[PDB]
Amino acid sequence: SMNKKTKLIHGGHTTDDYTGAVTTPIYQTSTYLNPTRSSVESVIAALENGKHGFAFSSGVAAISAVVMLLDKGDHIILNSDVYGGTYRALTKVFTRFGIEVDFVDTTHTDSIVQAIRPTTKMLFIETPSNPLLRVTDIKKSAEIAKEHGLISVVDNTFMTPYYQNPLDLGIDIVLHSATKYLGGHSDVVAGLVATSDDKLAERLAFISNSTGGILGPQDSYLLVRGIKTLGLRMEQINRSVIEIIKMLQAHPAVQQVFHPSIESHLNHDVHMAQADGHTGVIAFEVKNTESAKQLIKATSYYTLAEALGAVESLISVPALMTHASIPADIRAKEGITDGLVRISVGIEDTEDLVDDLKQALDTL
Amino acid sequence: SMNKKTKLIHGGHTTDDYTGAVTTPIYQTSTYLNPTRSSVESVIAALENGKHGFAFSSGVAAISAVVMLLDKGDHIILNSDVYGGTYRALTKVFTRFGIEVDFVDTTHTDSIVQAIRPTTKMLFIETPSNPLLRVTDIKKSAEIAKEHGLISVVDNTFMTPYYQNPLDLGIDIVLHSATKYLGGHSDVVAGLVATSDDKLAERLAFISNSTGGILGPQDSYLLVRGIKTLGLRMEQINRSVIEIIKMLQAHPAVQQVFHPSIESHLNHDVHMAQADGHTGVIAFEVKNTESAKQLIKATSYYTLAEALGAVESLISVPALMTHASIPADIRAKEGITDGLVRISVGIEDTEDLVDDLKQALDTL
Amino acid sequence: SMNKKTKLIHGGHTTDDYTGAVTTPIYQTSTYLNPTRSSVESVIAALENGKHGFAFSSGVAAISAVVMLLDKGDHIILNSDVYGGTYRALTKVFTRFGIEVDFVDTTHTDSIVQAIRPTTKMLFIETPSNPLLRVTDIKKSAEIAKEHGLISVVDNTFMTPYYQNPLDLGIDIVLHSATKYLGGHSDVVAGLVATSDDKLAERLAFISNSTGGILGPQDSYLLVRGIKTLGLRMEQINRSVIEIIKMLQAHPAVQQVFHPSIESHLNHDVHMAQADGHTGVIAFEVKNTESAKQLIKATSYYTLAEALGAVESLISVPALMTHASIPADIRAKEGITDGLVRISVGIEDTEDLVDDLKQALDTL
Amino acid sequence: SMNKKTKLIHGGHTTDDYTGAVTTPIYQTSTYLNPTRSSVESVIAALENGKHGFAFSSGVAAISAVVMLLDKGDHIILNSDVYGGTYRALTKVFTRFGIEVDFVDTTHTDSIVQAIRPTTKMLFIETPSNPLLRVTDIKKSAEIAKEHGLISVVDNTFMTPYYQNPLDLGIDIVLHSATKYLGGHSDVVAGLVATSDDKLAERLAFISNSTGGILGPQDSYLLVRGIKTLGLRMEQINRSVIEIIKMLQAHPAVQQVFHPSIESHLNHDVHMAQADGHTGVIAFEVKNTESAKQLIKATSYYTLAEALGAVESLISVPALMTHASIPADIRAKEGITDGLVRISVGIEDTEDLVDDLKQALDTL
Repeated sequence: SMNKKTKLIHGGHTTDDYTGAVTTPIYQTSTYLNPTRSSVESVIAALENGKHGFAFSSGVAAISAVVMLLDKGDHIILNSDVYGGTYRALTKVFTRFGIEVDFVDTTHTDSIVQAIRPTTKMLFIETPSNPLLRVTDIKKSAEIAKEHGLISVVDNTFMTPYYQNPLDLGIDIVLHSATKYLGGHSDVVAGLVATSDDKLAERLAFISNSTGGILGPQDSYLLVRGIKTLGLRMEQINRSVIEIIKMLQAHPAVQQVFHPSIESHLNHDVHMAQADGHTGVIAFEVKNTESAKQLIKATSYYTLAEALGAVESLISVPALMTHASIPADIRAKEGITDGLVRISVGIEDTEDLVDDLKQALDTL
Repeated sequence: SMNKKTKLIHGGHTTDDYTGAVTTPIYQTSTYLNPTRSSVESVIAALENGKHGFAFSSGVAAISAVVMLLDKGDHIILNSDVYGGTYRALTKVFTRFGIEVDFVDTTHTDSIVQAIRPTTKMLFIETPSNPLLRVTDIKKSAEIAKEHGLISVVDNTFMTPYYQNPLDLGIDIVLHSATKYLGGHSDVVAGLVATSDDKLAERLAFISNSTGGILGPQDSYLLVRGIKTLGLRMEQINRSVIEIIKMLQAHPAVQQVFHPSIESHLNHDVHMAQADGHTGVIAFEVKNTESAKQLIKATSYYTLAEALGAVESLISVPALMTHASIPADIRAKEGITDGLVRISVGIEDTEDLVDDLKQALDTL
Repeated sequence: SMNKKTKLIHGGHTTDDYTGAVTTPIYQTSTYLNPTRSSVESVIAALENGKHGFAFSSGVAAISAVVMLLDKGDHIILNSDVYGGTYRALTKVFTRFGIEVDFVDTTHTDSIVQAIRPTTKMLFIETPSNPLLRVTDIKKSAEIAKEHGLISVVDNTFMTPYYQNPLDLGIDIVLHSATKYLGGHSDVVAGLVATSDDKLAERLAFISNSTGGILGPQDSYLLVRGIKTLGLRMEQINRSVIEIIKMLQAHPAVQQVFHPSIESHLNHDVHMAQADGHTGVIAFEVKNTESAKQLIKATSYYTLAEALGAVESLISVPALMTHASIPADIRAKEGITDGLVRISVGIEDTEDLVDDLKQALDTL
Repeated sequence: SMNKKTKLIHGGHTTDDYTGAVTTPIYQTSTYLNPTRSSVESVIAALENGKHGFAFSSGVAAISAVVMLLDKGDHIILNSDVYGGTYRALTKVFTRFGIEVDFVDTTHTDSIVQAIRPTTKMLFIETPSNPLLRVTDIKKSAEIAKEHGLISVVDNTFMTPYYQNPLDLGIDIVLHSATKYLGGHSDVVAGLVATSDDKLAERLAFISNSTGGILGPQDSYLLVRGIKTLGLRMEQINRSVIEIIKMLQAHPAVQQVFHPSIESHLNHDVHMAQADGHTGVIAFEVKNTESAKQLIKATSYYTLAEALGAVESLISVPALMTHASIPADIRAKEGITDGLVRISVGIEDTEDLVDDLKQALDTL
C-alpha cells in the first residue's frame, strides 16, 4: 500500500518511543542495568520484506557469518565470477575449515543442478555480478534450492532493496555490502543481512554473538540516515545510467557495453522480471590500456577509485586494479580486457555526466 | 625510560601530523583516492611492547580472528576455567570447523605438557581467570609453547597492559576485551590484539581483512581517549581493592575470598613475579543465595550488572547470572557456590566503597 | 558551467588532502600544536556564490551574530511578519542593548524607503516568510540598501541555495537555519552565513570568535553530509508541492491556499524572477479549528510537528502552536485564522502524499 | 555524605531510564513529536551544588550569555587582570551595546566597594586569575554583592568544581570553560554555567534559547564522559604541582614563582579557606626570552601550546603568545616579564615531569 519512496521514510522503527525524537538515539554504551543497531536491523528487514535483520561491521563480515551456518565437509555453490572479498574469504579462509566451494556459471540455472553434490548445503548468488554484470534467475534458483534442501543466499548489493527483493522470490537469506548504495555517502563500513526464516535467524544471531563482527552504534546511525535518501539517489542514478548507455553505444571509441538494461545482454528479460530498475555499475571497452588511461585523465567529474555506490561518480580499470592479480591470458578469457573500463554512476547532473564522459571519449 | 603514566599520554601515535591536532581525527570515511583505527592499534602495540596492533569490533571478534590462525584438525589448549564468550565460541562454533579444544588446568604448567598432542598448535591462557581468579605462570607457559612449536596467546584483559605485559615474557600474541578496563567507561565494544611476530601479524592482517570484524572509527576514537586515563583508573581501583580485601577477610559474614593479592592464593608468588599490580575483580562467599541477594540490595554504591572495568563499581552473583546454565552440582565442584559474589571495583572514593560494602555485609 | 546537482557533490572542499579520504575527517579536537567546520563553511560559500562562510550552533545564533554587526542606537528594518526565533531575539534581547527594530511590509519595496531613518544601518528580509509565504523583491531591496548605505541581509532558509541566491542579486549577507532543509534529516541544529564582502566577513569572524556560538565538528560533518542530497530532496519536494497544490485548490473543504507558485499570489512574478523553484512549506485554510484537528487525525503520512525541512512530511496549525500567544483578534487581522493549516512537504511518494491528504480532507 | 570521587561517578543523571543504559544516549536529533545536553547540565549543577545547569558551545558563549543578563547602561566590575576571551568580549563587543566595564584589583575586596556605581549590576571574578594566579576572596565578594544588590559571578575554570565551589560561598552564578579541565582531553569546546537562583536561571534559559549558543549532543556526551575522571586527573595533577614547585623554588635558574600554594603568595590563606586543592597552572621567571626559548626546546615531556587542562603537560611564554599584543613596558608593569614561563601540569608521571623540567632548567 505504501509506495516505495514512502516506505523508505516510514518503514521500520527509527524513532524514539521514550522522548518522541524523530531520529534514533545513538546508544554509545556497552551495559544495560543495542537499540541503535536494532533500528538499522529493522530497517533492512522492512525494506527487504523479511522478518529479521542483522548488522555487521562490514559486508565481508556479513558473508563470513552466513558461511558459518555450515560445517566442515559442507559444500557451497557460487556464481562463477565471484571475486574480491567474497572469493578470497571462501577460498583462503573457509576452505581451511573444511568448507568446500564450487564456482558455477549460474546464468544457466541447470548448471546449478549439475553441480549439486550429496554434501551441498548452500547456494550463494550475486546478481548482477562484478564487473561484467551477469544476471542469474533468482526465482528459479530459489526453487532449485528448495527442492534440494539448500539454504539460498543472494548478495543484493548492486540492486539494493529499492529495485530487487530476493526474499519475495523465495530466497532464504538476502545480504548487502551496506558500505555501497545503502549508506550511499562513502562513510560507513557495514554489512546487512535479512531473512524471514525463524530458525536461520536464530543461528545467525548465535553466530553473530559468538564471533562478534557487530556494527557499532555510530555507524548504525549513519547507515539508517543514508538509507532515507536511497530511493532519491537510485532514481537519479538510474536516469543517468540510461542516458550514459545511449551515449556509449553510439560512440565510435567504445566497443562492448555490459549492463542488464541492454536488450542483447544475456538474461536481460530475466533481470526485468525480477527487478524494476538498474544498478549504477556499467562496464565498457575502449581500445587498450592506454586509451583507458587517457579517458580517465580526460574526465572532469569521474573520480578514480575502486569503490561504488557513492554520491560521486567513480571510474576504474578492472584489469589494472581489482583483477591485476589474475594472469593476463586468463583475464582475456573471462572478458576483463585491458581496455575494459568500469564506472559507478553517482548523483551529479545527468547532462554533466553524459557530456563529460563523451568529450573525454572524443579525445581517444 | 618513560615511566608508565607518562607512556599512556605520549606512547603510540595519537596526534595529527597534517594539522597538529593533539587528538586523532575521526576518519568517518570508506574510500581514499583507516587512520583513526591505526592510531588505536599503535597505542595497544606501544602499551604491550609489541610491534603490531589490531583492533576488532569486540573482544569476541579478536578471539575469533586469533583462533582462525589454525586449520581443521589443529588442536588448542586453554585453561580449564574458560567460560562465557570464549568457551562458547570455541566449542559451539570452531569445533564445527574441525578445531579441537582441550581444557587444561594451567595453574600447574606440567598439565600443559601432558595435554600436548601431535596436532596441537596453540596455547591460550587467561590469567587471572574468571570468576575465581586462577593464576597461570606466563613465562613458563611461553617456554613450553616455544619448545613445542605452539603459538602462545594470553588474554590480558583483567590485568591490562598497565600491570602485566605477556609479550615481555615471551608470549606470541596478547589480546584484550577492550570493552572493559581499556575503554574504561562502559561505552565501547572493542577487542585489541598485539604481537611482535611479523609473520603472525601478516596472517592476522589477512584474517581480519577477509572476515571483516573491524572496529569502527568512532569507537577507535573513544577507545584511544579512555586509555589516556588507564593508569589513573587502575591505580585508584588498586587502592580500593587492597582496602576492600582487608575488610572482607575480617568480616564474620564472609567466608573464602578469591584474589591473587592474598598470600595463600594459589600461585600468589607467580602473579607477583609477572605483574606489578592487581585486577579489580574480586570474588567472595557469603552464606547462601539469600544472603547474596540481601547483600546486593543493601549496598548504596555497587551496581547490579555482569560487566566489569567500568568507572562505577559492579556486583553480581555468578551462580545466578553468568553460570546459571551449568548444573548446580557441577557449580559446586568448580567452586561457584550459591553464596559466591563477584565485584568489579570502580573509581569511587575508597572509604565510601569499603564502608558501603561493610554496612551491607553487617545486615547479614 | 557545473549544473546545480553536480555542484552539490563537487563544490567546496569536502575531502582530506592529507590521506585522500573522500569525506572530511571529524576533528574532535580543541588544540593544534577547526577543519571540519571550515569544510561546511566552504560548502555554504560555494553554494551561495559567496567568498566567506560561517557556521553557528543554531540559526538563532547566526542571526544573533549578524545583528551584533550593529551598535546601540542603530536601527534595523525587517519584514512585518517576522516571528518565532528572530522576532523574539530582536525585541526581547537586542532592544535591551539599544538596537532599534522596525517591522515593515516589504512586499512593497517603497515601504522600505519610507521607514529609513538617519540611524538605520541594516535591512533584514525573509522571503518567502512564515507562515503565509509573503514574497519580497530581493534585487530591489539590495538596490535600496546600497543607495542608503544599509547592510542587506536575506534569511534564505525556506528556498535553500538550490533555488534562490541572494548574493547574486546584490545582497550583502545571506543566512540559513541549516536545521531545516540543508541538513535535511532533523538531526543537526546549525546556522550558516555567507558573504562576499571582506570587511563584513572580518567583523563576523570577530563577533563569532568573541561570543562563541560555533558549530561543533560532529554537527559540521552531518551538515556537509546532508547537503549532498539537497538537490535530490528539494526536487522531490517540489514535485509533490505542485501536485498537492492542484489537489488543494480543487477540494471543496479547502479555502485560501498560500504559496508563491500560485499565479494570484502577491508578488508571484517577483518570486519567479529571483528563484527557479519553490519552498516545500504550504499553508491553507479549512473551516475552523475543529476541522483542522480532524484533518490532522485523518492523515496517515503527515506527522504532527512544528519543524520543517525534514525527510518526512510535517503538519501543524499555526494558531494553536506557533502563534497561540498572539491574541485571537490580532491573529484574524494577520490572516492566521483558526482553520489555517501549515504543511512541510517531505520526500515520500508524491501520489501517496496527494491521496493521503485528499482522503483526509474528504472526512471533513 | 558521598565523598567527592564517588559524587563524580554517581552525581547527576547520566543513565537512560528507558533502557537502563549506563551512559547517556546521544540524541542526535532536532525534533520531538535535548536529553544529552540535559544530562551534562545536571552534572555541572550537582558538582557545584547548584539547582540549574546550562551548557554552551564555548566558555566564551557562556560568558556572553551571563553578560546579557544586563541592559545598556548597566555596569560590571571585573578583576583587573582579566584578559583573553573575556576581556576582548566585554570591551570590544558589549561596550558597543552600552554595557560599561570597570577592571578592579579584587585581591583587596574594599577595591570592589570603591568601584560600585549607581549603575553597577554585576561583579565578575576569576580566581585564581591568568597568568599570575591572583586570588580573590570569594565569600567576601559574595557578601559585598548581596549587600549592594549585585549579581555575583565566579569563573571557576582553573579550580574546577572538584576543589572550589563558589555557590556554597554565596555566589549567584558559577561558570566554566569546560574546554579545559572538565572535558580534560583537549577534544570538546564547551562552556558550563550553574546557579541556584530560580529567577536568574529563567533569564539564562531565555537568553540561551534566544541567542542559541547551545552545546551539541555529541560534545555534551564527551563532556560528561571526561568529567567522570575529573577527580583522578586533578589529584594526579596536584601531586605533580606540589613536587614541581619544590623543584622550581630550589633551582638557581628560576626567579619568582607564582602559585597560590606558596605561603608568601598574596592571599594564600584566602585560597586555602575557599578551596581544598590547587590549579595545575604555574608561572615562573627565567632570565629572559632567550632562556625561556631554550628551556622549552630542552624539555622532553612539556608540549608547546597555549591551552590548559589537557592530559598532557603544556608550556608557553605569555609575553610571546597570549600577551604579545600589550606594549612591552606595560607588560613589565603587570609582571608579564619576557622570562615569564607558564606551564599547565598534565597527568604524566610526577617524577618524569619533575626531572624533565629540572634537566631542562639545568641547560640554562
